[PDB]
Amino acid sequence: RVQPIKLARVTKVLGRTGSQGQCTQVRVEFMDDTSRSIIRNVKGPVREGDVLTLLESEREARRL
Amino acid sequence: MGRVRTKTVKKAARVIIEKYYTRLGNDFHTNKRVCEEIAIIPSKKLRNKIAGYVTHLMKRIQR
Amino acid sequence: HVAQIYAIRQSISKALVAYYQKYVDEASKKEIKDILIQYDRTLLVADPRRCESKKFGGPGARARYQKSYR
Amino acid sequence: VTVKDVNQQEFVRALAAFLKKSGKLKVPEWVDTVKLAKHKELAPYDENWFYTRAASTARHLYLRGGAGVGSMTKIYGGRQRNGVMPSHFSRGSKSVARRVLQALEGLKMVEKDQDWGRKLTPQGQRDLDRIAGQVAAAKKK
Amino acid sequence: TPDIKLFGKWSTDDVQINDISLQDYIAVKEKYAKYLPHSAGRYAAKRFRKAQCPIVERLTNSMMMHGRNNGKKLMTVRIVKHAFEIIHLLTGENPLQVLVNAIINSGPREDSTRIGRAGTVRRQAVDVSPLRRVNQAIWLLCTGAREAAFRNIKTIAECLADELINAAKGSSNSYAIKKKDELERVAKSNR
Amino acid sequence: PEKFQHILRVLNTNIDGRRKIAFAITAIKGVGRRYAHVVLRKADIDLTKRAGELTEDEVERVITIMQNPRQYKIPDWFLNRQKDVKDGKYSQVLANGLDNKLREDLERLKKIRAHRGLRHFWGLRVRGQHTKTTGRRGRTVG
Amino acid sequence: TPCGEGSKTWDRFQMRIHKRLIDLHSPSEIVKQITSISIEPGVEVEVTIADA
Amino acid sequence: RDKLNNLVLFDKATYDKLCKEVPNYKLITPAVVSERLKIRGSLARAALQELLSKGLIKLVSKHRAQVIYTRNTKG
RNA sequence: AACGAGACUCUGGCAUGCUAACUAGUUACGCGACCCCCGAGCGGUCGGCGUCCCCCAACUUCUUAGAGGGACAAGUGGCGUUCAGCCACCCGAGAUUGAGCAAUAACAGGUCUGUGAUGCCCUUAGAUGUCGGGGCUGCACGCGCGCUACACUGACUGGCUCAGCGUGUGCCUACCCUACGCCGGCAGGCGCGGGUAACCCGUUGAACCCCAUUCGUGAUGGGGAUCGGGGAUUGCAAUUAUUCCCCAUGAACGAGGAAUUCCCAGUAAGUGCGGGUCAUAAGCUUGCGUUGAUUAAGUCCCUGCCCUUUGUACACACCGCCCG
Repeated sequence: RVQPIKLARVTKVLGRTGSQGQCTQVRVEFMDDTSRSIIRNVKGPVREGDVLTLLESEREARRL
Repeated sequence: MGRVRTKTVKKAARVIIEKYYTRLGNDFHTNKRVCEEIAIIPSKKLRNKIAGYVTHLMKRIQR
Repeated sequence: HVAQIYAIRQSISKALVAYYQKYVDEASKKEIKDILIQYDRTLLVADPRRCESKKFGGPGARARYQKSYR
Repeated sequence: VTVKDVNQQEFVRALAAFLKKSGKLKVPEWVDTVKLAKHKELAPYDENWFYTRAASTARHLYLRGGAGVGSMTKIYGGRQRNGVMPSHFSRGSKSVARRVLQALEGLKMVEKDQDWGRKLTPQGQRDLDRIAGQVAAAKKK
Repeated sequence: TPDIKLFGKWSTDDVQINDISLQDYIAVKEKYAKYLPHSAGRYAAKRFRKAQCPIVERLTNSMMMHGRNNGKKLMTVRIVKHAFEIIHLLTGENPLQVLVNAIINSGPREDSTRIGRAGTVRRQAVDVSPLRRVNQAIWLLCTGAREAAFRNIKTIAECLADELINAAKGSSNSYAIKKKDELERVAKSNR
Repeated sequence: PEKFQHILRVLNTNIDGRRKIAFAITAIKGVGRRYAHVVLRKADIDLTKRAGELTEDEVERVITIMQNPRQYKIPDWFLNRQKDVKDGKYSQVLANGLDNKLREDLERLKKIRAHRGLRHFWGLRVRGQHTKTTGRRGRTVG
Repeated sequence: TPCGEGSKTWDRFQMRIHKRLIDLHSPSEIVKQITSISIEPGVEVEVTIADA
Repeated sequence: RDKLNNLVLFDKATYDKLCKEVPNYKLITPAVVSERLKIRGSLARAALQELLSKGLIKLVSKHRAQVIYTRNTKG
């Protein structure tokens, strides 16, 4: 939220979701500890080994 | 890619490897020229496919 | 005007390479070939792409006229 | 130099000036009533258009093997807006170009040469290349 | 390096990327320097192939829209030579560093999307690819100058160079940095 | 510099000193832009400055060079009117006389009562044009 | 379509002719000898008096 | 569209400001002179041509559709 | 086992290999001629720039068209039952450049106004088969395909600079494409000449583009509707203005509501040219080049289509059936 901006990187891509395939599920490692991992929903066309810029990590996702 | 080989290729490929078993290499180019000479092929493009599958069979048959 | 610039550039580049391969030696042109292909911009090959034919039922080679229902 | 070695936008604007300095050319009566091509909507911005067009005429005769009044017009023609109707190509005036070529020919820098069509006189070819090196000498190409 | 190419006036070294999340999606200096932003290019036929062509080239491509400027890419390079010139005089920075900052400050970090549930509109907040950030950021700042010069005495060159200053700074007096925060403001809400 | 004067009145229409000379003059009817870039050059004056920078001596000459164009050697084909019809000469018509001349030719074609004057009086297109899908305005539908 | 109706379709037809020429220099008798022999299919031939 | 009007001739104050804008401005184009003063763009075009003849400003780039001018290269 | 699918045919991308060229070029000098010192040098000489000159010169890279060759998931690494295949990568031009052709069964779909294809009925000398002049363009409305605009990433005026598919008299009963010279502001007129066409028009010196002037955010010079006056060309004839030209006249329009169309690489969009119809004439259609992006590498959400399972009071098939 108002906590410092986070950075987390892809470990694996899972598959595309959304109601037109518009969203992409991905599994990400938190890039400050690899024992911490969350699944996210990401809009853009992601690949492997890319880094993202999360504005929170309070949220936890698994589908929309 | 797409494209799975048709039945005309897989049918005749089997015949051609069986009766001229000892006349095949494991190279494309040699096996191409052989198929042209030991049999009629009604096209050139058709030959280039059937040769390549004849080659691919000959790899596994030695295992 | 544009396509002429790419043609003349591609020719003089290729001219230089061929000249060294033929009257000087292999290692002469090998260096020069490596330099060009680093910043390749089709400096040793020709662009395959050319225009595709117009087929009826629309302008252009892929666009279609408007279709109205009722 | 050869006129090829120097800039050509610069060449003409100095060749026009040469003629106008030397008292050269015979100029038509019509010079403030002239559209200067069919497709144009307005008269020239410049009164020295006769001198200007004679520059560009003489330049082309050096390059290509020379041809008649028809070909000169074809070089000059451009696009014609037709308002609501879509554009077309057209070829400009004739009687202006026929006076241009005849005025040059009056100084004997052009001439109706072999196979019925204008060609540039050897004296003419001399004078082009004479100021052609003055351009390169002046600024520096 | 001993044959280092400029833009014909600008260094492609001394160009920083201030993210680790956007470096290697900015292309400006690995060997991507060129004297012009015109090429035959390959921007298609494989998904990962867009990120391999310069940022300066991408910029020229993305500012030629609205149905009368298409097929006039040569006019577009005229606008780019003036743009960088004005940016360098105006603040003093190498005008590529300006552009890289302008991209990094304008990219949205979360965006919303649609989901159909119960026959009523629900929205979901989601994140974004690095490749998405770049595509968006190049679009947005170019939209400002395109709009501004559409009935003004000011020319397109002047408008575009002004917009890259206010983007490269955190000023928030631009069409880009306005709209960036608008999107994030939605993404907080329906998070 | 040159603060001397601005907007002025000339024959039948008020002409601003704000605009360039040629384009300023065009507001007067019977004079287009094409007609003005000629007449200025016959008068041998600049067209590269404003209309408010002309002096009274200069503009006095302008109207003379305008209203006797044949006598200052502007060709006959370049005029508005060649053999008006039933007046017997080449003529050049300017602002308030243009309207008077125009209204005559309308009246004439209803005098004889050709196809022309009938189409005029009915308020329908004179020239070969379809009126089925043209004009509109309109309203009153079924 | 005879009498327009249905989607607008067209059809490209083409005929390709071929021309080619052999230059000889020899006596005109032996030419007309060798010309007239060994021709069976529908193929046209045109003999010329002289050329520069 | 809006209603606006610009001055198509010079005045005292225009000339005096014209001399003093120079060391203060890095960019000077006719468009920027349109805004800072109330002056027409073609008037402003020629106004800057005058200054260049004095050597107060320096040309740095030229085009059909734009002209750019700089200070005195003193920072 | 058969048909459709692919296979096939045409088209595009790859050959300094083969075959051979005054209706295609190049190179090489010989050059002599012109030209300028234009470059080393001096102006000579040597070289550069193109044209005539070129050959019984040399050659076929460029242009042309024939036979051949080349591309196979072939190679490598993953993945798969280790099968069929799939993904990435090497090599190199990636196995997919685009069309043509296209099944069974069906529709009361369109066409008797293409047919001397055709049934039946009708009419037939006061003719439904010929001449003269008129109409198919007539306008309170409504709707569809398009064209041009609302400007400054522009208009205007000069200057610079690049293509491709074709077509052409000798045909029907009568007609072509045009160089060149002259006259005219223009439209155009007039005098001569070539072309049955890789030969002549035409090295088709096209447009946007490019460079420099002018205009200045103003319904302005943006826009060119409407309309006045005049000149040409075609035809037997131009009135309801065939077409073209000249001057004048100077409207709506300031980026578009509810909705909705089309498109994935030389593709969209900008931009011009040839053919078709043609005595005169493309805002149409059909082909051709030139300039040339953004965005996706997905999904079944909507619209629709294919296959399986299931339910049915439906079979005129949900645009169905049926109740008070």
